[PDB]
Amino acid sequence: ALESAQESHALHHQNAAALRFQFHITREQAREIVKLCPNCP
Amino acid sequence: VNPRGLKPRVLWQMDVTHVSEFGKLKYVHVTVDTYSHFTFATARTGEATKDVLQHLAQSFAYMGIPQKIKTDNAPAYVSRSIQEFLARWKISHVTQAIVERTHQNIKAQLNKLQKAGKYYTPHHLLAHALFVLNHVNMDNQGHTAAERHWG
Amino acid sequence: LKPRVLWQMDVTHVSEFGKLKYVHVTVDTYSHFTFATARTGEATKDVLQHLAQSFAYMGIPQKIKTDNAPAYVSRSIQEFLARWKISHVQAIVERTHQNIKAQLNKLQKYYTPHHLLAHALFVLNHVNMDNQGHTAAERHWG
Amino acid sequence: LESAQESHALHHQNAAALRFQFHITREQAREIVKLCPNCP
Ligand SMILES: [Mg+2]
Ligand SMILES: [Mg+2]
Ligand SMILES: [Zn+2]
Ligand SMILES: [Zn+2]
Repeated sequence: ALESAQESHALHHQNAAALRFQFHITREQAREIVKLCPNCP
Repeated sequence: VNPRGLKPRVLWQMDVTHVSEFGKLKYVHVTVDTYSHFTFATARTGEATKDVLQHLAQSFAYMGIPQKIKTDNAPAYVSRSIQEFLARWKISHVTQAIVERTHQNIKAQLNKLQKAGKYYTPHHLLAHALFVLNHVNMDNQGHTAAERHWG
Repeated sequence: LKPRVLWQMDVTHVSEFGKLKYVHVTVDTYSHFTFATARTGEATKDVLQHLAQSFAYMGIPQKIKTDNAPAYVSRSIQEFLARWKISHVQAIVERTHQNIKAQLNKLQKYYTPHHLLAHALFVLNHVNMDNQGHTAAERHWG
Repeated sequence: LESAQESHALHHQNAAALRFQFHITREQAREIVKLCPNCP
């Protein structure tokens, strides 16, 4: 699930709430993707 | 905050913002529902009366009909064509931070989307940005702006 | 069986628009929620932009059904839908053409074909209702 | 019915929209569409 969440944010750069519910991942997991994303400060 | 709508399609806000990266289409008209934060936007060649009328028609197909719309005191908005247009449509007009934040939210999403890939026109870029803000991004309880606008 | 599962997409011709006679039409097969744009052609560039506008207007579907037009089967469309995680595969969209052209005729003054089409789409989606009193927008998000 | 008639003159919506939105009879709303010259 997290594998598809990561590459989906790379396409749309949605917020952590969208990554958390759509792909069923932890809050700290979804928040980490946004920080780790270079296009999302 | 500003006086917002108690339920969707009651009170809208509309204002133009400038995206200089669009060149000739830098006049980005923005319309946002004050209740659901459902946002519609178009990039046009100007902010004249002809541009506002077409953006208003596009807003209605995208979001429905509101009871009231709040704009600033721009010449185009206070023109007679706009006043008499909203009169036929039975839409009231009144004379701002909600739509200003929408400007920030739109410009923020636009910047993020370049680094993913190249687009064809500002219309292409803007369509993608609007899709994310309205149909992807969600609140703490997991609802999109579209679901709040039609729920 | 529920909204945003299966869409249909095909271009139709409205000669009253002149240069913008290539009207791209996208319709949800469940809710009949309809989106349309008038473009200068039916090329791959036109389809890609119409697809982006469709997504902002209607959301993401699971599958989209088109005819065998060159643009739709092109590699740009195939690889675009691939990143979007959308699968790709006719009477429903043909009826939509009729419904769009019918509303366009009734509405005749507007500024551009974009103006006319926006009004037509507003009526079909947000005004016209079924026997139990629901619009296509309410069925698409209900 | 007065606001339903002139609303159809603007949008030319179907009779079902006129019936529920403005609260008029079916035969009233159907008559407006026939009476409308742009709706054959
Ligand atoms: Mg302004
Ligand atoms: Mg075809
Ligand atoms: Zn990002
Ligand atoms: Zn009529």
